[PDB]
Amino acid sequence: AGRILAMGIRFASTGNLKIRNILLSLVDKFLPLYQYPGKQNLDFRLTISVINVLTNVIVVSLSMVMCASGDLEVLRRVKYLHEVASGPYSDLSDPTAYLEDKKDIDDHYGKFISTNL
Amino acid sequence: FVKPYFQERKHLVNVLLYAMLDLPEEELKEKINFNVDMKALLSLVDTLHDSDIIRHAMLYEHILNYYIAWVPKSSYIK
Amino acid sequence: GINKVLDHLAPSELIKPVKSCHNKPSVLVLDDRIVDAATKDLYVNG
Repeated sequence: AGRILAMGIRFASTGNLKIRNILLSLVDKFLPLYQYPGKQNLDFRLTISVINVLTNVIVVSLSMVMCASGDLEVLRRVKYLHEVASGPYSDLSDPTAYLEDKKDIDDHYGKFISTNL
Repeated sequence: FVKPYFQERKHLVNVLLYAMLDLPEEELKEKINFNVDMKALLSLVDTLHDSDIIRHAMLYEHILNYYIAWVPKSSYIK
Repeated sequence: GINKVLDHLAPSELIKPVKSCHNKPSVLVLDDRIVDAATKDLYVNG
């Protein structure tokens, strides 16, 4: 995450092809794992939350390097991250339930700010 | 551009709804005092009736195939 | 090597079996009237 963020800011708005292709390969590789609560384990859940952070960073960095160009594949990736909530619901003690729902809704909010940016 | 010319003619409303409902010529001829072309009636009727105008793995494939495959005065235009 | 370590880091098709978690939070029984091997492991005093 740190290396690609520095890399994206360095080549900000100047555009390039190799960097765009590398990020395209990285985002294609990292996209399927995103927001997949398959085996509900705390170790796995923490790692895939880091995956959510990592994929948010790759999309933002890919957008940063290709700013103001109206590229197609970057739009393709950011569209997909935007649509489909995924998560535990859909397909892929009252205050306690409130906090359980609050954690998921905040995760969705964090996922949405990145794709909107 | 053309509607005011339609409101200019008087008998347009009656004949057109009768064309809409495909009424028989006998009912038309009872209270309408001007001849109507039967061939025109059948032709417009034909034009009016012209009507030429395994579940979790598909979500990964259709989430990828549908969201990452870039396909490059009111409406009143139905 | 670079691609394979990325695949190990990010297994795309290898991990996800069916994506059919029940998602309910698991509940632990703490009662001390029933004798079982698992409860004896977690309950010490007897």
